Amino acid sequence: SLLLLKGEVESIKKQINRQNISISTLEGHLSSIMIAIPGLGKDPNDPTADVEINPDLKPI
Amino acid sequence: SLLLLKGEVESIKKQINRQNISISTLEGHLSSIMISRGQLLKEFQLKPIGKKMSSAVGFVPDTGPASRSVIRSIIKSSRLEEDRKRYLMTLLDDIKGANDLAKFHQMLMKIIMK
Amino acid sequence: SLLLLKGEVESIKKQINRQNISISTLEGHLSSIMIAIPPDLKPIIGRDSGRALAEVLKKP
Amino acid sequence: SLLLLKGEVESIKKQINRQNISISTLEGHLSSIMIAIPGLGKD
Amino acid sequence: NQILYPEVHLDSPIVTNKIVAILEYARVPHAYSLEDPTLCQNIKHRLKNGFSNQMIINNVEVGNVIKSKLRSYPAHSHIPYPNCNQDLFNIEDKESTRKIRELLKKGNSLYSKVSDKVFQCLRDTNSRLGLGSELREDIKEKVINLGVYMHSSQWFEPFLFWFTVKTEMRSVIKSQTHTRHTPVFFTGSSVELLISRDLVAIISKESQHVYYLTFELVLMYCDVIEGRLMTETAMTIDARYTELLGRVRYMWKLIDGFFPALGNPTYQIVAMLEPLSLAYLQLRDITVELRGAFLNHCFTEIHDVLDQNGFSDEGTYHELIEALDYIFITDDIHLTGEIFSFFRSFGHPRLEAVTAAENVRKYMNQPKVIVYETLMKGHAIFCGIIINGYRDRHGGSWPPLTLPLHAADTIRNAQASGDGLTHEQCVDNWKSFAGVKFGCFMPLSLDSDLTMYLKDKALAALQREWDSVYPKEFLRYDPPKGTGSRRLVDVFLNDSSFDPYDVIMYVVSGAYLHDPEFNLSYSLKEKEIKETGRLFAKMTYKMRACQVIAENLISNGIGKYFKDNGMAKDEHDLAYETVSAFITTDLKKYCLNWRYETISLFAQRLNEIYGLPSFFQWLHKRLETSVLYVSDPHCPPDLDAHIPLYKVPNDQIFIKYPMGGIEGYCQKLWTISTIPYLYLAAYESGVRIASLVQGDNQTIAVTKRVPSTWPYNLKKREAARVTRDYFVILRQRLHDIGHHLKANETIVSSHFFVYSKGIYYDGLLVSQSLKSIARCVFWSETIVDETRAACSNIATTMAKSIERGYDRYLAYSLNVLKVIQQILISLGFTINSTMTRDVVIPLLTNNDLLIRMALLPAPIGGMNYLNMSRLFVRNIGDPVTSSIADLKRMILASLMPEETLHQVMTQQPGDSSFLDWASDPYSANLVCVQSITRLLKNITARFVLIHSPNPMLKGLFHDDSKEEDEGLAAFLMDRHIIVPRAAHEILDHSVTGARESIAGMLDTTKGLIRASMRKGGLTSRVITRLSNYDYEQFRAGMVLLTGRKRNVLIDKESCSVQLARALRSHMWARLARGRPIYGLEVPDVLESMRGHLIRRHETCVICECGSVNYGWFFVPSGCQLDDIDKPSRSLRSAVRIATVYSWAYGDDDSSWNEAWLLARQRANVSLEELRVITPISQVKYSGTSLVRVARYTTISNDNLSFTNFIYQQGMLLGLGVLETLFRLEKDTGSSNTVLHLHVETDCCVIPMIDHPRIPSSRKLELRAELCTNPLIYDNAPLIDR
Ligand SMILES: Cn1nc(C(F)(F)F)cc1C(=O)Nc1ccc(S(=O)(=O)N2CCCC[C@H]2CCN2CCOCC2)cc1
Repeated sequence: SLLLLKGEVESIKKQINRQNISISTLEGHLSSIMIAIPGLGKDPNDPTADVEINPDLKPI
Repeated sequence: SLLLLKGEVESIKKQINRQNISISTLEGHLSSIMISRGQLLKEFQLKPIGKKMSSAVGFVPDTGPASRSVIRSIIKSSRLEEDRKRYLMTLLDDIKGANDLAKFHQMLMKIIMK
Repeated sequence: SLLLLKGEVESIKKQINRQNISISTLEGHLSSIMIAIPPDLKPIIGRDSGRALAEVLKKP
Repeated sequence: SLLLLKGEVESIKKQINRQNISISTLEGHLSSIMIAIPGLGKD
Repeated sequence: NQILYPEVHLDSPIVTNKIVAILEYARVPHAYSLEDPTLCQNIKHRLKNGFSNQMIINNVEVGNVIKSKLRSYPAHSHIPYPNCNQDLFNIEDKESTRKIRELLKKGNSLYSKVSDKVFQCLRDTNSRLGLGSELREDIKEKVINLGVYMHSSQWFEPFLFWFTVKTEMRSVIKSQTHTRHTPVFFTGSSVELLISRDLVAIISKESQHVYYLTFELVLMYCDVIEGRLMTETAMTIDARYTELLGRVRYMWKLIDGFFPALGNPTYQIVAMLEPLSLAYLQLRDITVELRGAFLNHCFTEIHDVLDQNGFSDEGTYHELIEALDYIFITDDIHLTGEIFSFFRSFGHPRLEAVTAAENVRKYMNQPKVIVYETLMKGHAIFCGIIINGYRDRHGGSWPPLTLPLHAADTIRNAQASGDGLTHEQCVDNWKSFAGVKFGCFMPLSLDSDLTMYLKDKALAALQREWDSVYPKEFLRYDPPKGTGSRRLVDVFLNDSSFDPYDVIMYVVSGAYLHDPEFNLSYSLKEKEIKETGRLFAKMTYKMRACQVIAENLISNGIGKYFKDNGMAKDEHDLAYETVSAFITTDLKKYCLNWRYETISLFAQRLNEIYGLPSFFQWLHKRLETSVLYVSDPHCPPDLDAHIPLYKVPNDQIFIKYPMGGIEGYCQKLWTISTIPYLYLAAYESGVRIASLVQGDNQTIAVTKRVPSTWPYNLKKREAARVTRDYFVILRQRLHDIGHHLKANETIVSSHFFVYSKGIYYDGLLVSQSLKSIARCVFWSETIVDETRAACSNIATTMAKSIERGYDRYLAYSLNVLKVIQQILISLGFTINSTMTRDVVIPLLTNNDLLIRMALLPAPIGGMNYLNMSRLFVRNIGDPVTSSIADLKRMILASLMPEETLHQVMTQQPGDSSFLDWASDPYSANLVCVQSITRLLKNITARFVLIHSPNPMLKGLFHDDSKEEDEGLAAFLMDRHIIVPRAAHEILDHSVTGARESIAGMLDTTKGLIRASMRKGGLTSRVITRLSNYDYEQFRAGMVLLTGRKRNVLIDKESCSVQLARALRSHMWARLARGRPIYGLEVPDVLESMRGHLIRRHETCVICECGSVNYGWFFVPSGCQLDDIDKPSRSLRSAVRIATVYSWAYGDDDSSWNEAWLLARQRANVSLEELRVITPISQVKYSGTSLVRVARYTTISNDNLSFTNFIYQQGMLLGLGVLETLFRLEKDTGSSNTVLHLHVETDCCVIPMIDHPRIPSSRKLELRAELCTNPLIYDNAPLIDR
């Protein structure tokens, strides 16, 4: 009877892997909303400036 | 075997604890950003097109002066015989009702198609 | 050694209980911002903090 | 004593399933959202 | 004054406030009423304090003269500008227009002396091509009596009146620039006229009506009446437009009858002329449910315009509808688009700034609601297009991007396996694109190009001196002085330290949001029919530079991915078949509907691709914190003191806090953002979409697959049904992002759409043939009145009229008549003070000299810029050979004497160097045949580009550049065999050609010429040379047509090619010194070809004579013509220099040494790499009227003995012959037609030299060092082949 718990523990792991993808979906929605609308960052530095910078620019 | 099961449960507890920090960070962001039939939009919807109203998708005779002029232009620009066109203009002068104008428009379309 | 897991499972239960409070707060915020559409019940948000909501919504 | 712990583990499985549904309905309200734009800039 | 002249044509808007300001400083009563009374209040406040200057004086005296004349007429009333058009479109006075009447009577006499010989020349040309029995009887009487038909029009006397008034006003302005005497009224039989520098007063003696006009109104009236005269003459004389004439004249009455009563709203009805015609075209649709879709909206708009103006009767509306039904209903498809030519025939409305300010303010201050899912689906399709483009140009590999954790398995496996994405996969998995982040894979190459800055655009003033544009006379206070510069190139070329990356860091660093001197202003457009008026914007230097840099970065990069799925031209010409319908709409107010939230995600993706932080969000963030205003000199703000822009009200001319876009300025970004929503509506409707933008119109082609066994009407109705379903889905999706598609304005059709060359109607072209005829106007838009440029403009407009379906012979006759009249106006009716009697009196007394100057072709020293071979084909090869052939055709038909041919061959040679020969290889070294404006622009542009301290022009321009160009030209051309064309190509692809291209893209206009004249860039010798250039070229023509030298070797009935060789040898004898000239001469098209029309049992006479070299054309019987059927640039330049040098001057080790030395200045390559990389040694009839026959004909060339130029121009001439044969026929009737076009080139042969290994006599100096500037030099060219 105690060896039957291994199927239940693996079923917990599938629920957690379903959970964090749904949280990652909520992260994708909150990232898209907060950057397309100005002023919602509450000063983390500007998210539109979160690009990488090497287009052969380097003036500074 | 049960000791091997214990280590997997320990790995679940770390992953659950990592998720609750992640939800707490999104709880801080979503509370500041976002803030129940309280209010309504004051006609910011697009007006849906009906079968009665004319649009780019098709011409339906309605209302007053413009529709009669458009129907008469359809009679003038058609390839029908001139006596038949004059008789249709006489019937159009006879027709007064809006549903009668729609029926005349459908009948005129059937004549032009054939 | 197998009976030492009693405090570990109870430690998991406090984490899910902490998660359930954070979900209930998130459900409280999204239920507050819903408006009716002339009963679709869709949420609406603004630029600074609901600045266009005085201009767009009907005066009650 | 180990059989008593199996009832608590199944209580965890039901509790995770309840949080996954409430997260799923949280995503549904957030995905159907609308943006209101003001007429004028403030300054 | 000096070299500069007052403008000839209208190029500015019409403002009410200018007229009001002139009449208030003149103290004359008037009937104008302003919507904003601020200007009159400012005038009254200035006059109360006793303010005066030199401009207020000399209008007080003019007003006193007007009042003293108006004492004589007691019952006088002033008529405003829109109400007087019917009075001023029909105005005549015999005594005021005596001189121009005598000049045009003399021109009629000169044309009547040679009209019959012109007809005989055209008749012989027609009879040579095989149409000797197809010439109509009316053509002879219309060619001979052309001037009688021109003088019989109703617009002739108004044309004389307005030409006289315009010429005297330009003379007064040119004289007063030098400076005086008081103006005096001149009394005629019907009118009394005063002409001043700024005001023209006309008093009608009978009606006692008084008209006050400015200079711009006189220019507009002259342009309108001259255009009406030309197009009425063209419609009266050509038979094809005769019934069209019977409609257009009626329109010219009807709208004029609306002008005394309606006034300025009448132009709104004129603004309905472009919709209504298309609406009447929609009455010929095969889908009978779509017949009155647009006509209902047009009639509702016309009823609303009549209702708001107080003319609300049923009878007036009904009579207007009957009149429009008479004007627009016709049976010919090809004449439906001719009303398009008559849009500008009624003038232009008067404008105010406050109305356009309200029109902008209504749309730029509107709240919107946007749903999130539609925006995210469009973003997903946008990302899918970028991914598919990068896979297409990098061999199926995905761009560098990181998908989020919540991405679907399909997108993850597509990234892992390098597989593409369809639109369905992007729409169904849009949440997988929510948190993506691109990498940097697009370079920023801004040092390689200079073309973006040298385009001339005006700059706004600084913010702190924003009142500097308004004069002191119209303000209640004293405005601050303006210290900023006014032009883009003036700031750019004087910039001692310029770096494009610093211009990028102006936005990236965020200093653009906080700089104090940023400003933006609006200005009214010049010539439009919209009563409110349209605006164009000007801003300061740095933000404009950032805007052009951003547009070029979008253009050269990501925009090429989106150009592939769409089509730039002609919609790619639109079992199962594909059936399509079309949706056309206008995009006038779509820029005002754009917001930050809609464009933000696309701008973030472009920021991640281009690696620029917060770059593409610049427009909305700058405009939401800045105050806009409309700037006109006569429309002042209602301010009693100077205040900054953040304190003005949100009223009058100001727009305080806009949220929206400017017209232009983000055009490619908005297009690339637009296409995903079209694809989303396509996926939701299940159709295929092609898109095309043209002018202000958007055209969407909806395509569906259909069974091929179905009848045509069922296929077309199914296409219309899925098209209207797509329209409903697209309207809902565009309202989801807030753009208001406006179904009332949109045309949905199954046959036609509007593009650049006309209207496409199911494979047919409906063109505006009479639009270019209205531009056949005396003089051209040049700073100096030049006769040769005017004659070239006349020839160009007549040729463009021929390409759209007008008759060739009548256009040639109109060209001859207009050249004769232009020469007589240039000699006798001009403001040029350099016209002395020594050339005026010998030309005006000698009639035959003027006729021979008008008929002689321009490549051989005459004034006729229209060749006869140009009447049939676009491309004539050798202008000299064609001119000699044309002259021999004139001698054969007794139009010109034989001795003139001798006078061509014994002509005095000009003085030009090897560089001038290499720049113009087909020139015959004539005397004073250049243009004043082109030479002045070249000298001014060269002076400024030498004296520019800009670091990008580091070493291209220097004082010894011209000596280097002359040395290179003498190295290329001074050989034992002279090849001008190869030297032209090598000089064009070299550093000299790059310098000439850079000087050519710099448009100086009038302002840079005035700046260089004040700074001393132009010396006095150049000014005195170019001020007398027209006089000297008239003297050169007079000397050419007088000299008595004759040679017995010259003879008619000889080859035109050999005569061209003799002329080129004689006129270039100083530089050539008897050495041969090779590669310039080709056979003439009309000389070498003879045509014949053959039935079934008829035999060809030319084939019986023994000629077997011909092309064969076939036209079947019973076809309805009207009805529907059923590396770097510098590396490429270096390779071009190497291959032209090796092909022309031989292939040897010394030849490749010289080729490598020439090509090393463009790219850093070795001799071996250059030797490896260089190579070693269905006619296009669309877009013209030629299509109308060419869809049925069949062309075979089996009997053509194969030289290539003859092979294409023969097929083009055959299509022209078949077009001319079936011009006035609805149907090819009952018999097949065979056209034989025989080529006779037993003459016209040249001794071929092939590659005779031509060596170099001179020494190649090159330069002491190579210019390593990235504009012209490629340091790392790599290898591609
Ligand atoms: C969101 N959406 N949906 C649709 C559709 F209905 F088609 F589906 C269309 C759009 C949309 O906004 N289109 C759009 C795209 C671009 C521009 S534009 O303003 O830059 N440009 C084109 C139109 C006319 C003005 C012209 C400026 C040209 N200047 C500069 C060059 O010299 C001459 C003047 C305006 C509108």
